[PDB]
Amino acid sequence: PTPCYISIEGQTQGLITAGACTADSIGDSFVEGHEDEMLVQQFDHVVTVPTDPQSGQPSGQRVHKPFKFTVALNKAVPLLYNALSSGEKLKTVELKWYRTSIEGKQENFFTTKLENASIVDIHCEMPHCQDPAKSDFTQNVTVSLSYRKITWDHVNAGTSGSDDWRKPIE
Amino acid sequence: PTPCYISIEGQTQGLITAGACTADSIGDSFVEGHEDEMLVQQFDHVVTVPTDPQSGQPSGQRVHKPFKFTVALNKAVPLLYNALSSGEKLKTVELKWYRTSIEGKQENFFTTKLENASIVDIHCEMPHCQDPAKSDFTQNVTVSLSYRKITWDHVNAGTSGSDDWRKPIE
Amino acid sequence: PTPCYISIEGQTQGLITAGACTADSIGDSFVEGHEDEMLVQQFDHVVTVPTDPQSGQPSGQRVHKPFKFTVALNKAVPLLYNALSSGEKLKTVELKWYRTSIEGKQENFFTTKLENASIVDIHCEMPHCQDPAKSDFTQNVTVSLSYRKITWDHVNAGTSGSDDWRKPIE
Amino acid sequence: PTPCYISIEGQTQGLITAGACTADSIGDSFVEGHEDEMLVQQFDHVVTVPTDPQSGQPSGQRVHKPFKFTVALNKAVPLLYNALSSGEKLKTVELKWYRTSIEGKQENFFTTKLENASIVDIHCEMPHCQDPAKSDFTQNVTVSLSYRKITWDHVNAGTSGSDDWRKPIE
Amino acid sequence: PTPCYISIEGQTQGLITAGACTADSIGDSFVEGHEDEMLVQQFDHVVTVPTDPQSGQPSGQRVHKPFKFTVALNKAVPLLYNALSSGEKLKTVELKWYRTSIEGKQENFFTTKLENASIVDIHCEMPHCQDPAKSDFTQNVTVSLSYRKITWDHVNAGTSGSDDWRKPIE
Amino acid sequence: GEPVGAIIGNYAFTPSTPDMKLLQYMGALGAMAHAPFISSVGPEFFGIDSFEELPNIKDLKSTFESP
Amino acid sequence: NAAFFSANSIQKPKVFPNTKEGKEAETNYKLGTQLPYMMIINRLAHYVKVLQREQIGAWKERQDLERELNSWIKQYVADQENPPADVRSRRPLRAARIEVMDVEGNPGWYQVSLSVRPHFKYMGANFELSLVGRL
Amino acid sequence: LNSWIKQYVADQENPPADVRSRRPLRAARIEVMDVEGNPGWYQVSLSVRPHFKYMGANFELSLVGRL
Amino acid sequence: SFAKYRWCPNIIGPQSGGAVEDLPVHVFESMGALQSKIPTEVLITDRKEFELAEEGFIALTMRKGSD
Repeated sequence: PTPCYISIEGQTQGLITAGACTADSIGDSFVEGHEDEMLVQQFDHVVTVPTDPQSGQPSGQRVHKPFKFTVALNKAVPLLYNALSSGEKLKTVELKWYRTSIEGKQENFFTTKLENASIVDIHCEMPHCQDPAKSDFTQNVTVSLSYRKITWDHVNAGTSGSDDWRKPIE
Repeated sequence: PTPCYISIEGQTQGLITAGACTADSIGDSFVEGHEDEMLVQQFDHVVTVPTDPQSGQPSGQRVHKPFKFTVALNKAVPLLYNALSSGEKLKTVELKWYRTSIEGKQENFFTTKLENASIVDIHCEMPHCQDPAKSDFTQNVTVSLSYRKITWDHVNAGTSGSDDWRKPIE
Repeated sequence: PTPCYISIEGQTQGLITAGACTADSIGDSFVEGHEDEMLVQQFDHVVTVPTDPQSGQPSGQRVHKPFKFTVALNKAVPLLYNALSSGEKLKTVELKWYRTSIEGKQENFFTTKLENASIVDIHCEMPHCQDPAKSDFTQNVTVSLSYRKITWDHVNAGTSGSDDWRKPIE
Repeated sequence: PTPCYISIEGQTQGLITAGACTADSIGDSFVEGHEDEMLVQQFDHVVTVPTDPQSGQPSGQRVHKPFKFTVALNKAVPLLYNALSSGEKLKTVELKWYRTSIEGKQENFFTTKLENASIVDIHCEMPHCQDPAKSDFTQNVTVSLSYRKITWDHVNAGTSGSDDWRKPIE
Repeated sequence: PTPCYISIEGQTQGLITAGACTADSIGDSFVEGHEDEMLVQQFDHVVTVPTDPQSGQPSGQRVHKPFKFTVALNKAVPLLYNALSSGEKLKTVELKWYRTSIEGKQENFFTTKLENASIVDIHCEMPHCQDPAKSDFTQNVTVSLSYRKITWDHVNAGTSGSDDWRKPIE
Repeated sequence: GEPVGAIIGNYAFTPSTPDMKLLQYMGALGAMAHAPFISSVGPEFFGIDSFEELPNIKDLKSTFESP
Repeated sequence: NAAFFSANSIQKPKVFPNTKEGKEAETNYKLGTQLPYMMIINRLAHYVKVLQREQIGAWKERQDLERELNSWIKQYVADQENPPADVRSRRPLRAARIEVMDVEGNPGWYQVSLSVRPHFKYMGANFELSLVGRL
Repeated sequence: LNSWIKQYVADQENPPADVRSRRPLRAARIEVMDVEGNPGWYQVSLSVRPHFKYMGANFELSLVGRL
Repeated sequence: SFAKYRWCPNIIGPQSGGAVEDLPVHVFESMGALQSKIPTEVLITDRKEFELAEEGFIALTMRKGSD
């Protein structure tokens, strides 16, 4: 799978990932043109709806389980440990799913934007240095995001979903 | 195992999967003739009945644990995140189990249709991009479905089961 | 346990539960064939007899503690808050205990009919929306019934008990 | 279960909940379109009728045990501690029970309006901050309401109950 | 939920909580800037009004059930066992409800000040040391407060309630 | 524009052809605008030519089954 | 003082044949002629003409058309056997069915069928007196 | 062109009332061809398709009596 | 319509962007009554506007009794 890109903008800390793919953040694995966007490796996201038994109807509104995106240690990680430990909301988070098209060029076929989105938890780990099976990995900083409003958006087919606590559907 | 196909029709959003196997949805892995049907990879579905101990009799009516079918990110996935987050029922979901017959042609030997069926949860994930064991995978969007009425139907032998909350057996 | 069904007929308000399992009352959890009968979830009913100490004999006639059956919010609940607040007697209440038989069909094995039966109290509540342990529940309207004459009736074995204030046993 | 909404209008304090779902009241959990209505989490309400033993007849008029609706700390809570401590009647309280319909939109299926309704008691509490089982909760302000006239009203089926001390049924 | 802060000032004992969050009171869990304010964990407070049955009117003035705030054992607890056992009134008690705002900073959104307020009872307990479910707790000193005059005050929306025995509303 | 509830006919209807042609063209008008046309019949409608002899009619069902 | 007793229009109740539907539709066609019941559906032709005139040009659906009418007329419907004397006249209907269909060929033209039902007033009885002597 | 006009295309049966008017199209086909003889001249065929508004219905009333 | 959605299909709605609001009115005395001068010079009916719609005209019906 191809890695995605996330651009986080905080309430008070401005654009958090501004510079999270320079040569100072991640060495020689930075990408030109994506200077304001982290490099997201793994992803996971659940949106449940409590339904009653012995029926099919939704017995309650949706419950957003958090984002789980994984980036390496870089410039934006000390900035994301103040959005976490102080409960600062983040004005936007624009994940962009890339894929390799037919003509041979990367393109975002799917973007999941995000409105006011605090960070629930951040799971910084490093695999065992003695272990040769996990030698290619560097670090794993899995930043979670609960969120008010999320907008899925498929670009190459124009569809767009949306959920919002602020404006539920009438 | 051979992949199945699912055609979802919503209450307000019409035919949801209309176009979920075009060239805009999934690139070059689309299939002609299945233009209205997603491509379902994995499947899982439990139907429990609470039975009492120290006996054998069913101590209560059946309890439908949800569908779990897995498709890639495509056109219908932002449409399925509004059936989820707003509790919209889906008028039908027609899974079709294919298999390779003796003469050499694909055929549905088993279809599990479905009446009014909300979405319980959707588990969008992407495997780790550094990991070479999971390089062939693209994404995994596991859409669940609680449901009012389900009708199993084996086509090549004509048998047909059915369950319904609306019309239990007298 | 399997849910029961109650058909209430008032003095002045006709058949109270006529339509309490349509699509307008309880959405998509209504049942065909039970269009005139609410869907009863929980049940509780005590019938005491005051007996003296240091003996075994009943020192007084029986004392009927009330019915307590629980239904969701539906069409018949505003009709049951006028049988309550005005003391209107209800001509009949026919609870029907279902169970799953051997051949696979629901059947009433036990019915507790009821003659003139006012409503003592109605306990409308809703569990906490923040709490995920009570997410499957919708509402709880526990309608009580004091009553003049009650007739238990086991159908599959033909036995029948009866109590009446109008005609005590000679 | 889905949260309800309550709009309180006092005798002298105007519309009490005018602004109890802005960004100043409850932070980022406010809802557009419900700017004049609190967000009600839990609910509880009993209406008893004293019936005599050894009979079934109601031996007395109904006795309204109070409303118990739970909201968080917001703008209207200091306004409800003057309706309490000075015995100010409230001209109306319009609870609105929402539920998720088939088409995917919230709708009030049941409203319990209310005429002149003082506040009996208000139970402001906060769960223990050390305790991780109650970390998702914020506060609990359970405002009670005794009341002169209450009118249940099911909207999707048109039924309507009513009780009034001012005009008992002839 | 976030812990609150209480600053108690006695009649004869000056500022009681002056120093109840130093390093001598509670070890390393003290907070700079809140040197004069205890750290309040749990909260509970009822204000009843006796209303008559078969009506809605308040049949009597309000009855203040006490505060119940819980702090650990610290410097101010031997000072609060002389306000208790000698009936000393406390000139003020300024509870301050904190919450985490959008920008990421703690702020009091709600303060409940208090005029002359004796202590009704103090419930000092310690959970069982053998029990591993209650290992994170230290102590629980639940100090109650009956009170003459209480003033609720929401800060971020400017509303303010008030009750007083000294000056009832004309 | 505010719609029309009913049409008050301040008329005295005969059973003749210039008054059954009008009501045929008022029933069709009343079925288009959804408003019933209310008017009155006269003394000469019942065939009495002077009105205070109406209770003297001993069979009014047979009067209406006249050619 | 004076009084009206029956506001029947000039239409005649057409005798339908003695089938199951014919004995039913005779009582159905009888309710059309009586004219207090026209005036509770003439208003359901004047409100609904005005209410669906503002909507032309909106962004609607068939499911949205079903909902803007069902949530509208169910403030006029009190589906209740014995409501009080004010609920009967503020809400003169008793049940209402709305079945929105389509028009093929030119899509987006909606043949809906509003089927209201009124309450029933008081007209005639028998009062067949006798004496029992003991009871 | 395809990555340009697909910010104006919401190929969706019932989007919200803001997605319909910010993205007024519904589907768009672009077929770029060539011109032979003078190479590098491009006969492309942008084929857009709109959403459809609300105009006229029938509302054929009746009574059922039971339903 | 362009200042709100940055497009223009929204021109044909009395509640959807074809409503010319805030017209001048002139309340004068009629033959006995107090009426208003119609801000468009005729009151276009719905059948007259539909007959203008088939014959290629953008007619403006006026909300009779207001501005």
